[PDB]
Amino acid sequence: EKQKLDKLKLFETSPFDPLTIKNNQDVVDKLYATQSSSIQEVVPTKTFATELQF
Amino acid sequence: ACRDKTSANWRGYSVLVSRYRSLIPNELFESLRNISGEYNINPQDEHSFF
Amino acid sequence: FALAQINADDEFIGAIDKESAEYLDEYATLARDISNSLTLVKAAFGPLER
Amino acid sequence: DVQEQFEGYLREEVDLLNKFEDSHFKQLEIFYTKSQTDHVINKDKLQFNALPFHTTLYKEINGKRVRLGTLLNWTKAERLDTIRHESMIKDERLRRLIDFDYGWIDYAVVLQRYLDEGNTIESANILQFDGDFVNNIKHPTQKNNFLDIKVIKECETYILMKDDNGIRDPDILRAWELNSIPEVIELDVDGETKKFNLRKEMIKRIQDEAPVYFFCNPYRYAVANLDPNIPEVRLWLEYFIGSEDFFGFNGPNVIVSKSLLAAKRFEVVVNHLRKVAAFELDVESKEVMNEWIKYIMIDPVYRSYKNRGAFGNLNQHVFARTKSEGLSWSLIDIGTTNFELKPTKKVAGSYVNKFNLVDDVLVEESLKDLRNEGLHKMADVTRRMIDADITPENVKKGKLNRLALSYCGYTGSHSATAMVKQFNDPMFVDIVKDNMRVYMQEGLQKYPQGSRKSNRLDILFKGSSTNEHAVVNGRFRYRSELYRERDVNSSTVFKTATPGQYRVVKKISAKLKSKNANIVTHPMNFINFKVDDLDIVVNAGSRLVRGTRAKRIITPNYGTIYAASLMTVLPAVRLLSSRASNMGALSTQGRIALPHDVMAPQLAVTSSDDVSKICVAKDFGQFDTSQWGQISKAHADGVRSMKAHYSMGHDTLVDLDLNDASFADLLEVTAMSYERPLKYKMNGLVCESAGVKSGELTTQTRNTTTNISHSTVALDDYNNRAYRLNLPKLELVTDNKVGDDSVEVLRVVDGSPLTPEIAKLYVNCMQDHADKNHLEISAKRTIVGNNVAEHIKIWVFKGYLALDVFLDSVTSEKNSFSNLNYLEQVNILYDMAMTLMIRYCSVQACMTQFCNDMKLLNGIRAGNYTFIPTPKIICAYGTPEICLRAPEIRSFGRYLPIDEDEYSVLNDLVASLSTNKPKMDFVAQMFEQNGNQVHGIWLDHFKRKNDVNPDGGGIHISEGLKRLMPEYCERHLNELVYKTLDDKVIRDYTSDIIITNICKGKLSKAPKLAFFANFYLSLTGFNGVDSPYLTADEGVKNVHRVIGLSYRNTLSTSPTANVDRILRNNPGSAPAYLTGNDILGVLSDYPYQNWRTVVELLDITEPSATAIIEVATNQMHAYLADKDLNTANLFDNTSRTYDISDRTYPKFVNITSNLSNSNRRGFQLEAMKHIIYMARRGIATLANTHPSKIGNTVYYDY
Amino acid sequence: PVDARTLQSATAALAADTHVSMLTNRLTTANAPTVRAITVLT
Amino acid sequence: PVDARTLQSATAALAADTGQAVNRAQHVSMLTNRLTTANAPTVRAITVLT
Amino acid sequence: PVDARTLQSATAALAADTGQAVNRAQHVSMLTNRLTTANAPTVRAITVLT
Repeated sequence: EKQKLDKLKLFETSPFDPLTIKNNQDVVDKLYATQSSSIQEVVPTKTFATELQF
Repeated sequence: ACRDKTSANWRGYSVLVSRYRSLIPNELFESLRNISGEYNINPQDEHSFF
Repeated sequence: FALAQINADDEFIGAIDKESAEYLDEYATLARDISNSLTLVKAAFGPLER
Repeated sequence: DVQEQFEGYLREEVDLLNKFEDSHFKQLEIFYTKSQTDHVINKDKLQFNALPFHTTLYKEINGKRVRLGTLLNWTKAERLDTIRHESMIKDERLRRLIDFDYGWIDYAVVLQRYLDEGNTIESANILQFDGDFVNNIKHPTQKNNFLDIKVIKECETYILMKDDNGIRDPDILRAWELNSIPEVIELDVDGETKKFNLRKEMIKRIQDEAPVYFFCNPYRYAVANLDPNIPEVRLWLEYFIGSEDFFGFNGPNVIVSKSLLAAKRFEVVVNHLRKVAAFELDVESKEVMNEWIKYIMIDPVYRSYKNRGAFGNLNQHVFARTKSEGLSWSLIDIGTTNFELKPTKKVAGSYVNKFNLVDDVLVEESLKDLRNEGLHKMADVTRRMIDADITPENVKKGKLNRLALSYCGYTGSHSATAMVKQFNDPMFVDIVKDNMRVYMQEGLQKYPQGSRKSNRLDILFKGSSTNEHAVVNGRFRYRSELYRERDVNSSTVFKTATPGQYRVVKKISAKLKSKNANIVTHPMNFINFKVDDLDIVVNAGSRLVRGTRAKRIITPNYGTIYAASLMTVLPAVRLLSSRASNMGALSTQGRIALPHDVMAPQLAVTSSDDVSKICVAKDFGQFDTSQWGQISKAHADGVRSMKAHYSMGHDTLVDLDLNDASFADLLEVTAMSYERPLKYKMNGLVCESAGVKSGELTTQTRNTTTNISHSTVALDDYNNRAYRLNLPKLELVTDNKVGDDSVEVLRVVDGSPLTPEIAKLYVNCMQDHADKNHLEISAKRTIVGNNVAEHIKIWVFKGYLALDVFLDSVTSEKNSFSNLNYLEQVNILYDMAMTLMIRYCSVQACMTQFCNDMKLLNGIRAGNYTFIPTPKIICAYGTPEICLRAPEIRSFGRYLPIDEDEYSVLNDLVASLSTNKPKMDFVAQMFEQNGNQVHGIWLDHFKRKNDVNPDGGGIHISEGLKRLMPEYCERHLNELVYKTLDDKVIRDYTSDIIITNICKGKLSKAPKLAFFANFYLSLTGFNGVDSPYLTADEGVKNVHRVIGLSYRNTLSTSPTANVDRILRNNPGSAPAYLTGNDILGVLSDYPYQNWRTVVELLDITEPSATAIIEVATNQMHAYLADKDLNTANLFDNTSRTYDISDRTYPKFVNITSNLSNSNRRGFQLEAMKHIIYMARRGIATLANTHPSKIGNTVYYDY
Repeated sequence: PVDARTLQSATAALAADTHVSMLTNRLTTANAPTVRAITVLT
Repeated sequence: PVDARTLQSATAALAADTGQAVNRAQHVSMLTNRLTTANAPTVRAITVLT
Repeated sequence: PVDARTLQSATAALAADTGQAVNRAQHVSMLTNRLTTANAPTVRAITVLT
């Protein structure tokens, strides 16, 4: 019974929902690795992007 | 781009019109009119052709 | 935003025509029922006192 | 409190899953002995030996163990003598069964228990040879002018033709005792010919006519289901062990002992058992099926062929006079594509006004024939059902006759005889010519890319029966640590340096016969055309059908003619196939899936107070003879009429180059192919056709044009007669015309009710113009009415639907079931069960059938070991994730409350069950051994044209992009050729890899799920309308009542099909080899921000590029959802009948967050899954992305 | 007698001249003799 | 009866006239995300009655 | 006969001037989406006839 309560409290402990989490993760995933070295020198890293958006 | 394309490729179309105009006589030049309306162009073809 | 035009199919015209006949039968029947009830009240009941 | 009920239902689902898996293991505990050891996949260490005969493979994770499956080591077969052995078998009857083939051993000992129960079976009479057959063999030759038949030329085979001194229906194979004349003299022109009648009739006919290909091992199935105490099983045993009628299977073929068609009795009895169990037939139906199984056990196939005609005539008129009111639908908007089924009140008493032609004389004649055969009860029940009311039991009793016909299975006539039977008005020709001309004009206007010479190569690539093909020869070698020391022989398996590892080689030499491989390897055959190619012969194919319908013959066109047809006739077919919304019913596209939508006008007409509307159904048979001659030339002239619009042309046919020939020459060659007779060969018989020729991509157009002309002339003639003698006239409302089957609705102009005089006059067709035989056959073929209609095996009656019954999974053509991998077999069984549930089968019966089908699956066999995985792989990702009580909803197993560790291990198991390494290795070795196989024309044609740097912007070029990029195309092309070739060795290698990886403890890591969200439900109201599917299960009808029914306009389209349409509509914009699947995959690999750059590296011109980008942007959810599952064998009909589209999303899904379109649609389908699961029980719910009560104090809204 | 080929040829010719399914499908020659009777009388 | 027209033709113009981004959040997304045609017949019946 | 030159160069010039983006909805996309050259030869003939 505690697992259901924990899952429910997860909804209120943060302003995000799994739909929005997936939407946000669809933007920064594989973005940094795909670009060239020169462009990589002038774009944020994936961990940096996750820190900013979360 | 449309003005640039026409200003470059008009000479070829000018010769092509001249070749086919030589086939028709003057009476057909003065009389033939578009009536059936079968030769209509969709708007997609106008902007894609130019 | 998504307003759709109206197509008057032949079946729809027939559907309204059947409804037109039904409404007349309903209007005639209701008027007779009203008229009968008005006559019943006059003879069955009178004025009410306190 | 709906959420709590949903959670409880999911918990019940988990309980049912556990019970089902436990039952599967218990049942497998009897076929092989009790499991002897529990082998832990990772913790324990075993060296692949000293493992017992039966072992339970478990996996340990987070202090808990899960049950992966069972391993069987066939070296330690001694344990199997504990349950089955020759020592226990004692009765003299089963010794011969043991000696014939050991596979029956299990069943044998089971039978002995029945024999030790004291009950003994009695022998049955086997029907003997009827001598008149000897007069029915004809050996044609040039001396007799090939028996004066035009189609037959150069025949070296016997023909079974009807004769006065011969038995009726000579072609159909009869069950006969094998002690019939080994050698019989034949009276040919010389009279000295001798034919080994026994040899041919025993070898050729037992395989061509009556194939039996069980989905599982027939011995295992007989042990599992064929319980001796069942009366039908006892009756078959009387025919099986009594009189000593034996049969067996070797490889793919069947070997008989004393009686012909022995295996057909097995097929018939197992079909009886399964069909009776599935249909849940009432006691009266059980009695009539007892009668039928008794009547047709003598001859499994021929009796059905006798009663085909009577059964068809009786079934045509089922429910003709029904007093029941039935359903009701509105006729509003009936003449447009946007028609939908909507309820509308009808006044009672319309039954007397309705009328359907019955042709009673034929009905009584069929009844008398049925009595003569002895099928009295079936005749009586059919006669009752003719005039009975509407009820699911009543309609099952009506379709029970087709249920009876479905008993034989795959049966066909003699191949050569079938060939000879099948092969052998100016106003009409004018009308058909005009229709063909208008179709050709519309097709050429819609898709004109064929005429241009540049697009020809691309169209040819995108679009057989070619004489010459290339051959690949080589040896495929791989290392197996799975065999034994004894098996080592110098031919195949070699003992290597490693003590336990061997090297197995398999010698292959095969021809790349597929169309694509031949196109890439040998394009000169397809491109260059000589006149003589109109005279060469091409091999024909034969397809048997389920039931007792005539065998189908497929006659592909030659490669050059095929290319011409692709250039010229293909646009017309494509335009015919495309029907869209906002179009009139009597339009070119409108005139010519989901049964309710396609038959919607008829479904509305048959349930309506209006009596002016009539339904007329026409079926045309043996019209190839009518197709011969004038109308073939009319089609040719209709095709020729388009040559006036293309300048360059020649007077007569000449040899041409496809990419240089003017369109007039291609049109003329297509006309010649249409009108000239074409020669085809099979089994040493060659025949010529001047009619439809059964040429692919062309039959539909010609047949529907002929049917349209027929309908037009018939309606005009009826109007003329109605003017001559005063009668109300008719007017065509809508029509549907597929193949040779047509159904149209005609409205009386003045609104007078339909009269039997009107129906009789319309049926009479060409009166006083043709012979009375035409009138009689027209009366027998067509039907006209207001109550019942039929079209493509769909039976509509008073606003209700009925599907067909000839569909099962036990016996299949070409035994292809036994070739596919485990997951493909599971998918095939699941799909067949689903399509069954929509028609006559409930969840209880269909699910029991599905579980029994699962319990008998062969399992992964490699070397001398066998793996039977857990049955809980259904809910796992990769297989259709299903809950047992709601099987229609795919990919619903994720939401079930399975333990996280258990679900993870199951996902890894199912992921490891399928691998792609063997195919890559096979292709690589074939390339290294045989070299390049692509022609130089395709090498030079596929070159970079967009003038873009291959390096790109310096971005990371993944493996797929390098595969599909033009500069590396050649190698990629070769792979395609080698992906064409299919052989045993790839799947044996796959099984070996699976076994080694499983036992060694290596589980493939399952891919992540694209979409997953828990949706919380609340109550709401109903939206749908009651289901016309009366026979369907209660859950599906409840779903139809809650959500609604779908339609072809509103049906969603797969993204791959959309990308394919975009690529095909704009040839030359993208390379021809590129398919929608590859582009979609490579886009799904990269982030969308760089997607444009990607389409620049694939050399995609702008018109295709922008559309592909838009499709990927809006429809990536569909590709990501089905990325890990091969949906080639999944046609979810029941899932498609539901209305899951934009029309029902707002009423059932509430998403407030701001998301992209693809993610939004994916989450909408996720919510729809919960909605459908709840609605299966008649409760309409609304899904939300947030709980209503997070805390005991707080309550949430919106 | 009324010949249906003339109607088909006329529809085919006008279809190429100008979609025309707005009226082309609705054309039926069922009541030709009656209208001809009225034309002569008028 | 009414004609059947896909909302994409009208939504494409609305997206182009404004600025629609698959990543940004704007007011135009709020209007378009809740475009429903499910209750069209009821509203159509309301319009006639008014 | 006509020459066969890919319009990728013209599209890139048009794309750069309009600043076309994959993730937005602009009017340049609607022009770019439907550049069909399938019906080009018929329009070419019409041009000469005029």
